Amino acid sequence: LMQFTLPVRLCKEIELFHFDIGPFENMWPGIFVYMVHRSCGTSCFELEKLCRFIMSVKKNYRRVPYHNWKHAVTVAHCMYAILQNNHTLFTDLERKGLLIACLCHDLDHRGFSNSYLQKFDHPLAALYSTSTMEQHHFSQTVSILQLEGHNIFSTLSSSEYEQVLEIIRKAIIATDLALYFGNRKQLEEMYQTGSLNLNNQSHRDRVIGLMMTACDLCSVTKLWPVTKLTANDIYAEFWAEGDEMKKLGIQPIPMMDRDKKDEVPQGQLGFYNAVAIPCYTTLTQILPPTEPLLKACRDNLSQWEKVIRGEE
Ligand SMILES: Cc1ncc(C)n2nc(CCc3nc(N4CCCCC4)nn3C)nc12
Ligand SMILES: [Mg+2]
Ligand SMILES: [Zn+2]
Repeated sequence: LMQFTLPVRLCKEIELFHFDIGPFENMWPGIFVYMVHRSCGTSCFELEKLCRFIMSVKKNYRRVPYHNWKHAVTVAHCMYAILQNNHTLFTDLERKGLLIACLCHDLDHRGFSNSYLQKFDHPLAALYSTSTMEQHHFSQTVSILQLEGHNIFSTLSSSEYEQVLEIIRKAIIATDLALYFGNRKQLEEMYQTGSLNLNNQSHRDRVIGLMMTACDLCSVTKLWPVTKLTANDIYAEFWAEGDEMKKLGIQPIPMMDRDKKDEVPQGQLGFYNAVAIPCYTTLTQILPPTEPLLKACRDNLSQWEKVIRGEE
C-alpha cells in the first residue's frame, strides 16, 4: 500500500517538538497524513475519506492572521510530537481522536475572542453562553464528519464512535484558555499529593486538556524567529478586536490596544510566567519526555527579556 513520505530534512525534523511546517500551504495536508500514518497507522482511516475530510476542514478555516489553517496543522504537529514521545500511555481511540481534535480545534474562527462576541451580541453568544467559539469549533467538526464521504470514523463501533467524539469534544473545549488555569491547578495538586491516576477517566480528561493547551500555545516553543514572527500575527488579531471594541464605544484591555504596542515585550513576559511556563512545567512533570517544550519556552522567555533590555 501507499506510505506518505517527506523529504529527508522534513522526515527528520518533523519528529522534533520545534518543527515549523513551513510556508508551502500545499504540503500541509501531506504533512498531516504523514503524522496520522506514523502515530496511528496506515489503517486508522481510509485515505480517500481522510483526504476529503482534511480538505473540507481547510475550506472552513478563514483567512485571518493567526487562527488559520497553518495554526491548526501546527497544533496537530505538536500533538503528533507528544504522542510519539509517549507511545505507550495513549489508547488507539485517543491516538485517532486527538490529531483530529487538533486539526479541528479552531474551525471557522473569525479572529475575535469569546469576550468580543458576547459584547457585540453575536448569535453564537446566545447559542453558547461559555466557551462560545470552542462549542462552535466542535459543532463545525461534527458538521464536516457528517458530510457524504467524510466519516473517517465509519469503521468504529457505535460506542467507539461515541467515545472518540467525546474525546474530541473535551479536547476542543479545553482549548478555551479561561478553563486552563483551574485545570492546571487541579492537575498540579493531583501530581503533588500523588493522587494523579491515569486509569481514572476524569484524570485522563484533565491531562488531555493540558496537552491541548500545550499544543495550542506551541508557537512559544519554536526557534526564536518563528516565535517572534508568530507573535506579530497574534497581536494583528488582538489589535483588530481592540479597534472593534472601540467601535462599540468600549476601551479595549491593553492586550488589544494597538496604541500600547510598546508594552508587547512586557505582555509576553506576563504571558510566559502566568500561562506558558506553568503549562509546560506541569506537562513535563506528568509526561517527562515533553521536556523539550519547557526548555524551548524558557529559551524564548529569555529572548523576550533580551528584547526589553534592548539587546534584541
Ligand atoms: C504567544 C501567545 N500565544 C497564545 C496567546 C493566547 N497569547 N496571548 C498573548 C498576549 C500576551 C499579552 N500581551 C499583553 N499586553 C499587555 C500590555 C499591552 C501590550 C501587551 N498582555 N498579555 C497577556 N500572547 C500569546
Ligand atoms: Mg481557539
Ligand atoms: Zn488554537
